[PDB]
This record gives sequence, C-alpha cells and structure tokens, in this order.
Amino acid sequence: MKFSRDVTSSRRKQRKAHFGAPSSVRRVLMSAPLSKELREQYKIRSLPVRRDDQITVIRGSNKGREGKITSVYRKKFLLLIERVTREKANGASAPVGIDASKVVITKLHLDKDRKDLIVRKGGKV
Amino acid sequence: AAARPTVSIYNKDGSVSSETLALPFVFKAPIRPDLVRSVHTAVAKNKRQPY
Amino acid sequence: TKTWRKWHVKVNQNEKRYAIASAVAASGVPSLLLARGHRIEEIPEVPLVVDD
Amino acid sequence: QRSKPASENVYLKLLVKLYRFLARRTDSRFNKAILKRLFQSKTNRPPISISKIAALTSRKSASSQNKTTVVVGTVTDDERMLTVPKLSIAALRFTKSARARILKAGGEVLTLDQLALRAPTGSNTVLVRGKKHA
Amino acid sequence: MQQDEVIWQVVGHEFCSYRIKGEAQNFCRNEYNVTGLCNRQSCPLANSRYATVREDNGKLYLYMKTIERAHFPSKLWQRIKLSKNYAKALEQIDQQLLYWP
Amino acid sequence: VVFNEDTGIVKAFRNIPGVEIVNVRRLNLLQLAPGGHLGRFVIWTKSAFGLLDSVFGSTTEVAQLKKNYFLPENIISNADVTRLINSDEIQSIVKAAGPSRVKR
Amino acid sequence: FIKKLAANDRKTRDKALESLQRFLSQKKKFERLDFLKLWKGLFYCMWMADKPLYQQKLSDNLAALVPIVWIDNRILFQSTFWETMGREWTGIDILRTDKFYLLMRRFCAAAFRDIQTRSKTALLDKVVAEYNQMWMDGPFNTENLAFPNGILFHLADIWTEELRKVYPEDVPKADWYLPFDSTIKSSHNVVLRKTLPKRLDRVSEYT
Amino acid sequence: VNIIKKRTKPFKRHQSDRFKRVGESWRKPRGIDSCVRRRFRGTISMPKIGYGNNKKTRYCMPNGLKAFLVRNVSDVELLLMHNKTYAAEIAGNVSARKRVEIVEKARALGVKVTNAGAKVRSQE
Amino acid sequence: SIFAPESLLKKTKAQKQSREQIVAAAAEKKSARQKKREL
RNA sequence: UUGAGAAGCUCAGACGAGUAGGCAGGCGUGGAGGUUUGUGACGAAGCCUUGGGCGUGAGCCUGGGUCGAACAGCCUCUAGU
RNA sequence: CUGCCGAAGUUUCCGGAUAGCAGAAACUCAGAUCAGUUUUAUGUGUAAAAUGAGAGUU
RNA sequence: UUUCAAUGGCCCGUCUUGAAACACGGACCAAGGAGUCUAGCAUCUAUGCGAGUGUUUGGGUGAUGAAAACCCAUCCGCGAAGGUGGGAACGCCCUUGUGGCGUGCACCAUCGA
Repeated sequence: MKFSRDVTSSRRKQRKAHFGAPSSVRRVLMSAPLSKELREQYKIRSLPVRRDDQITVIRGSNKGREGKITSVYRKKFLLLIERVTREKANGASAPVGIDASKVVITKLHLDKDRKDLIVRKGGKV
Repeated sequence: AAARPTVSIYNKDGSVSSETLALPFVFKAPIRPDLVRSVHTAVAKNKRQPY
Repeated sequence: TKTWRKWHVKVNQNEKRYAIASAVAASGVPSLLLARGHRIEEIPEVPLVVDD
Repeated sequence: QRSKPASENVYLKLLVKLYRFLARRTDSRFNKAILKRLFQSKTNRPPISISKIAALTSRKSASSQNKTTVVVGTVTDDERMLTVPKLSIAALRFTKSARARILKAGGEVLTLDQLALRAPTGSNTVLVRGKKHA
Repeated sequence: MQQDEVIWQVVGHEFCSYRIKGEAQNFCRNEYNVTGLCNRQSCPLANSRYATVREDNGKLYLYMKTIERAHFPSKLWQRIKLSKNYAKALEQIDQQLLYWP
Repeated sequence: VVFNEDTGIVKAFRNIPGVEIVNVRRLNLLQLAPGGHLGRFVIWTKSAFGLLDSVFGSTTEVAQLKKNYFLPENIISNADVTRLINSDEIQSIVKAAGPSRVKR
Repeated sequence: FIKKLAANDRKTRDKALESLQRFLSQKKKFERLDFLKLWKGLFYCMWMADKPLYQQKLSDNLAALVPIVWIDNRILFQSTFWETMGREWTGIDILRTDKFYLLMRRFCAAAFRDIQTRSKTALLDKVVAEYNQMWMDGPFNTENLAFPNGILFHLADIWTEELRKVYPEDVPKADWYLPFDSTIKSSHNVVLRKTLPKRLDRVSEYT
Repeated sequence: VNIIKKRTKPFKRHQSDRFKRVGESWRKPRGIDSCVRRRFRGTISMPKIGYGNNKKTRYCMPNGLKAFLVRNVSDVELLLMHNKTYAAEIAGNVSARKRVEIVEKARALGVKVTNAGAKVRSQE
Repeated sequence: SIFAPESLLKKTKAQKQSREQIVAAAAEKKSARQKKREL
C-alpha cells in the first residue's frame, strides 16, 4: 500500500502522468527485462530499451522471433524490430510495433553510459 | 451467565501451551445486532467528504 | 446540492462503548464468525489467542 | 391491537417469547398482565423509584414478609433516603446506583427471567407501576 | 458465549452469509444442513447439538456436533462412516443418534 | 489481529490481503462489525487479551482505562429461552397441552 | 489445582481429578470458602464433559469423591455442592442440564450411602439428624429465595428412589423425609409448596 | 393441488396500445373522470387481490415445479432434497463451460434443469 | 451404557399420568354418551 | 407426524364500491460498507425478438439474434431515484 | 404497485374558533349500558316490556 | 401471433360543472424534468444512561488514509426546587364454585393538604 503523500493513487492522475510524459520520462517507461543468464551476470533486473539491442519477442503473434531494435518509437511506446514486419496492401512492409515490456533483452549495446549505469546500480560486467 | 472459564494460548509453532487466561467479562456482554447496526450506520458517515 | 448538508452523525459515547463491547463479545462466538463468511472451520479455538 | 413490541432489543423479544408461552399456557392473570406491559412503549413504562417501592412493600401494616416486587421498567434509586430496606425486586433494568444499593444492604435484584422460574404464576408478587403523569 | 437463541436471532434474522433469498423459501448454503433450507430446526449454526449425513468421495459419513465441542472449530464435527448395507446404515444412525429428538 | 505493543507485528502482517491489525486500546467498530454485521474473526495476542479486563471492565468493577465505565447489564441472565420454557420449574405448572395442529 | 480442573482438554482435566485424590483426603479442617472455590473448578470440570458415556462415568467418579473426604468435613463438601449447584443452575442450558440432573442424582444417592456407612459407627438417628441439618441450612432453607425449584423437584423425585438403592434390604426408621415436611410446611414459595407432594413419592410404611 | 391460474392474459396499461410513449407496464389510472378506472362495460380489467393464485401453487411452473436460480455448481447441489418441487434454473450469464458442469451434476443428482440445452451442443 | 437422559424420564412420567387421566375419563364420558343419546 | 424461519406452522367465521384523506407492505434506479470462497472472451452490460416461464401488480427469471468488457443476488447505508 | 380504513360535503356561534363525521392512543367495564327501535302505561311528551347490539369515556 | 365471426366500449389529462356541456393542453419518438437541503419548535416511537444527562470548542492520541477511530481536563446547557371508596395484581381460604377475608399499583373519586 502507498503511504507517502508524495505519491498518488489516482487512475485519472496516473494516466494523465503516463500520456503527458515527455521523452526523457518516456525512456524509463519503456524498459525491458534481461535474459535470465544475462540478468544474473550483471545482477540487474531490467534496463531501458535502446537502438541496436538484440532482443527476443515473448508475447503476441510475433512470439519467439528474435532481432534487434531498429528505432524506439517513444511517442507511442513501441519498439520497431527488423524482419518483424507486416504485408500491407501494396506489398510493402509496415513493421508492427511491440511494447518494450514484452520483449526480452539478450545482447545489449555496450555504450560507455550503459557501463556506468550497470556499475551505478551495484552491478558489474 | 456461565460459559468457558479458560482460553488456551497457542505458541508460534502451533502447539497449545499449558498457560491459560480467564475469559474476560466483556465476552459475556449483550449481543445486539440492531444496536450495532444503528451505531455502525452513524459512525461510518464520519469519514465523508462534502460534494 | 449544498456543502452544509449533515455529513457527520453524533452518537453518545455510552452507546458507542455498548456497540463495541457487544462487537467484541460476538467475536468469541464461532457461529457468528462462520455466518459472517469467515473461513474458520479449522481454527483450533475461539477466541483465538497467541503468545507475545 | 398491541401484539408485537415496537422494540428491537433482541433480548426483549426473548423475554416476550417466554411470557407469550406462560400467558397462554397458565391460568394466572399476572402473566397476561406482564405480557401486555412488555408491549408498552418507553413512555408508558415510567421509572419507579426505590423509595416508592420501599414505601409500597412497607405500607400501612408493613408485614413485608418476603414478597417480591415486580415492575416492567427501570428502578432508579433515591439518594434522598439513606436507609434502604431489604427488598427482592424483579425488573427489566436497574441503575448501577440502585442495584448496588439493593444488593449492599438487604436482599437481591432479579430480571424478569429469574422471577418467572420462581413464580411462573405470579405467586406472591407485588406488581407495581411508576407515576404515569410525569 | 454459546446460546442457540441469541445466535439464531442474529443469523436467522439480521444476516447469515449462507442464506439464499428465494421466492417462497430461503435456502442455506451451509454444508452441514440436513434439509438444505434456512429454518430454525434445520440451521447448523443456531442448533448447538446437530447431526448431518453428507458424502465424501463415494462414502456417506454421519457428521455430528455437540454443545461441549462448540467452541473448538477444528474438533467440532465428530464423524463416523455409514456402511453400504442400507439396513445396517439405519441401525448405525439410531445407535449413534439415540435419545436425540 | 489485535496486539498490545508495536515491535514489528504491524509491518509483518499488513501486506497479507485482508488481515487488519488494530491495537487493543483503540478497537474500531468498522473493524469489529464491518458492514454492520457482528462477528469478525479476531486473532488476539496474550498481552492484548490480558488487557481486555482493563479496557472494558466488568459489570461490577470499572475499566481502569475507561473512566467510570461499567459493562452493560442485560434484560435477562439466561439468554437461552428454550431452557427457560422447557425447564421443570415452568413445565411442572403449565396446564395441559393441546395438539400442535387441530384436525378439521 | 483449581485452574487445571477447568482446562480446555480432557487429558489435563482428567489428571486434575487424581491429583485431587490426595487433596481431598487431607487430615485438616477445610473452610467453606476453599470448598466453594474448589467446587467451581469441579463444576466446570463436568461442564465440558462431552461424551454421554464419559459424562456419566465422571458423575460416578465425582459421587465417589464423597467417602474419601475426611469424616469431619464430608458434610461441608456435600453442602457446598448443593450451594454451588443451586446458584449456577440458571446458567446451564437444555443440552447441558441432562448431566447435572444425573450428577445431582448421583450425589443425592451418595449422601444416603454415607449415612449407611456412618450408621455402623454412630447411632443412625444422630447422623441422619446431622445430615437433615445439612438440608435445613442449604437447599431446603426457607430464608433464601435464591434456590431454584428445578433441583428441589428433582430431589423429591429421586429422594426415595435412591433410598431403596442405598438400602436394598430395608430402610430403618428415620427422618428421611423431614426436609420436605419442613418445606411443604413453611416455605414462602407457594408454587413449590403446592406442587411438591404431587411429584414426591413419600411412603410412611417404614417412617 | 394442481397448477391452476385465475387468469392467463397479462394486465396491460390503459391506452398503452394507442401511444408508444406510454409503456405497457400496468399503471393505475388516477384520472378523476376516468370511466375506465370507474369499471364500465367494454373497458379493461384492473389488478386486484382477488386475482391471487393458490398459496400452495404460487410460483409453480405448469408442470408443478418452482423455478430455482442456480448461479454456479454449488447452488445445484443444495437442491438435492427438493428435486420433486424445485427446478434448477441456470442463470443467463453462466458460461457454456460451467453450464455443462451444472447440467451433468444435476442429471445425476436427480433434479430437473429448465434451460439445460442453451449455448451447448450434443455430440455422439 | 447410556441410562437415558432423565429430563425425558420427567416427561415420560407426566405424559403417562396425563394418558391415564384421559383414558380413565374416556370410559365415563362414553358411558354417559349412550344415556344422553337415549334421553 | 416429523408442522420451532414462535417473525413459524395450524384452525375457524364473517367480510371485500370509493373521492378528499389516514395507515401498511412491497417493486424498481444510481452509488456506499458487509457478503455470495458470485457471474464473465467457452462472452459482462446493453439491444431487438409472435421463444418459454413467474408475480394480483409494480416487476422478474430465462431461450434465440446482435453484442464485446464488465456485472449481479442477498443484509444494511445512502440520494440529483 | 398492491392492501386496509374512508368522510365531510355544515350545524352552531362567528375571516375564524367550535362542533360533527372519520380516525389514533389511553383508559372501564358486558353482573353496563345502549338503540334515526318498537311496545306498555302514566299525563303528543314522559316513565317503565320486547327486539337487538358489549357499551361508555379522556 | 395476425386475422375473422358474434357481443360490446363516445379522446386522454387538467379545469369547469352535482354531473356533463365545456373551454383548454396533446403531430410523433428519445433523453432531461418538479416536497428537496438546512436551522428552530412540538409530537410519536426506538436506543444509551437515569437525579441525573450530553466525548467531538479544545486537548491527548492515532506508524497498516491519520479529515476515521480511541481517550478526558475546566467549564457549560438542559433537569433536579395523610385518611375514605373504586380499582391492576396476588395470598389466605371455603360451599369449594359462588364469594368472603384481606394486601391494594396506575389512577379516579372523595375528605385533603
């Protein structure tokens, strides 16, 4: 149960926060789990999604099929996965979107900032 | 009013203990479903907000 | 609708203590516990007392 | 007309349940009278003071013997009189001041259920009432 | 603490969680009802001494409770097993429910 | 769960769905008679149970903690009527019994 | 002693009884108050006796508690029981009144048995009068109205019935029926006076 | 004691046929000069306590059983001892999954189910 | 085993006495019925 | 003989217009604490339908067709009913 | 929505206070009083038999 | 259910009028839509206490919504300032029943104060 008066428990106010959030607040709302062996390697539970991160879809019609994240579409909370597409009328590919909390991160894109983030949360490489 | 003088205390492990407590005098007081209703009826309107 | 409606209701204290002494008394009768929906068909004893 | 109390004291619906059986299964008018007065409103059941009861049993020739005074209603005390006499009383309710005063010096207080198991027919009982005018 | 009269005056009339308000009659969801209706003779909670027959995996058992075990919910319902032979089943009930109403 | 001292009981049981913990000295009717209905399942503790003789009192003595408060005194002593009626002291004096249902 | 008698499990209530075996055989005078406190414990020992076969074996165990008490305070032990059953008789409830009827039936029979035993030592008229004095200041006292009649009707009903069992061969002349003849005479409960002979089974063939 | 009714046709509201804003639910006509309220000839009837049916037959289906609404499979079990007078009506929102559990249980119990063939389909 | 609850022995005695009284009075009332019919 | 929801069951007789008005018991809507260890993507609510029932009646339960995410029976509380 | 009771519709003084009708309660009585009643008889009224109903109060 | 056959039945609400006559209001359907909220007074009933009574101005307190609950100090308000007979109920009887002898509630008559 919430006890702080700094937090709120309002469907109206919490949804206002969710869809009124800007990108620098949406980058934490779009997080992803880590693979079990990788989760314990860095001793961290979940990390925010990122372009060029190798992931496997776990839920939906595209369950199981892996790939990377071509680009993270923050304004609608979606992940664009290469080769996970859809045949439009005109034969082109309109790539379907997957939410960040369904996929699982298998291979991270090791940036200098990501490494600091790992060791910041009591982790290690 | 005669009823059940002693109650038995249960340890953490679940086994009864040899110690006992006399049933408190409150546990024989009148049981009044109407009086509890018309008091809960009132006392429950005391954390209300005005609209 | 007016905010000065009667929201809070007065009960004498000796009415409140009676309703609560009665409320405590009826928590020692197992029948009034089952009949309220409590799943205490395997409770070792009522009133149920543990140690400190 | 009156054949169900307006009350919701659950224990008064058990007292009536005892005196509905007694009234219809005995030939005494004490029971038929007691049952009627268990139906009366709170206004119609006046408090009857201890001193008024003390005067009634010890009235004129006295000779109280060990008769039991019975009243449907409360029996409030009277601090204006010091020495309470020995009394056996049955009533719906007492006041903690009165019930102590009867108990401390003399006999005992009873509820209508303890009178019934002793005098189901109203055997040697004085049935009093408080002043109605108020 | 254990009165069939006050317990009934609550459950019977104020609120009992097992009663189903029918159109003509009230039914009791309590598992230990020998009749299945909400009555005064039938209700398992008011009656301090009670006996019911209910099956448990293809075998009919006779469940019985007493006033002197009414305060311990775990050990409240003594149970015996009724034999397949119907005639012997009825002799079992009488020799166990004897001097009961 | 009715306790007497806070040392970790309130933060133990609280997350358990439904289990409410309230002190002995501030028992609340919305927690002993929820919905207006009597008979909430209470799990006392030994220190709390022993204080019950002092928070409520008796019909003769008075609660040490609630000033000048005596428990209510009832309309009757033996609340079981079927014992009052079906006793010898009454059934020995009632007149004869008619049929429960009179034939037409 | 007292607390364990009214325990919530029989395996500990039972063990209190044979621990009471030595206690009631003590060779010293016991005040009435100690017996009243004891008898509450024993009254609640019988209160929760569940099984009908068991609750009629315990009555025989409790009736057998009479002759083992010292001869001096045996009357006091009997007297307190009749007092400690008169005051709590209203508390009992229909399903629990079938065992105190028998329990009172057992004890009222144990009173006669003690007379038969004491008749061998002292004069029959002396001990019977002393027991008769026990009924005068106890259940059959006209001064206190606190005593229920349900016990008094019961005692009359089973008075002579257990007199024959105690004396199979014959009963000698004695004031066996004096307590009733001293109640239907001057008792102020007119209903008890009126309906006592109609339930008694008094015979004057030997008295 | 057979299931006999003092009237079949329902009581319609007066002038409820003419209008559509006027509902067919029976409403007592309180019109001061209302001749139909005044019980003239050629008018309609009006509900009276004289139209009540036999108290040993009220709530009884034409086959003699009184409908009893069972929500889940627990409810169908308590009709064990009234199967000769009550019929297990299955609630309208009970899914086809539990609907079979209710009908198979009730068939062995001996009780009669009124809507036992709804949303389901047999297969041999 | 189980000597019957004596609260029932009280009832048996009362009902037997009531049975005896109504049975005894039946002979006289029936006997008076014929004479009443003859009259 | 089981017929103690004693607020129950049972028996007997007479009676039945109705405005103003007086009294009583109920039906229904939104929400509230308790409850049904309630119902629901194997289809909630709603909607239509010469499907079947229940009640003197207010009203209710159900079948079929649409429908697609919630809802209800019971005891009380409450009102923009 | 159903069930029960259900007038007055106007005297009388004077916009009213009364009354009356209807209720609602509390009382005391059926071994007591009554009646849009009828007789008997004394002088149409009055007083005292039948026919019925329990009647009277606040 | 539609339809037919035989018998029937002057448009509803308001207002008017004994009654109608009327004069009004009504094209149809959906939704919205009118004794409510509050302070004062009196009555009836229910509950708690009862020569008392009323925690909620406020203070104490409340770790799990803490605007709830629970507890009480100093005031304060509102109260408080004999005989006679008829009688409810009961006992004693005793020719029982009938009644008498009594004890006599609430209250009413009476004398009273």
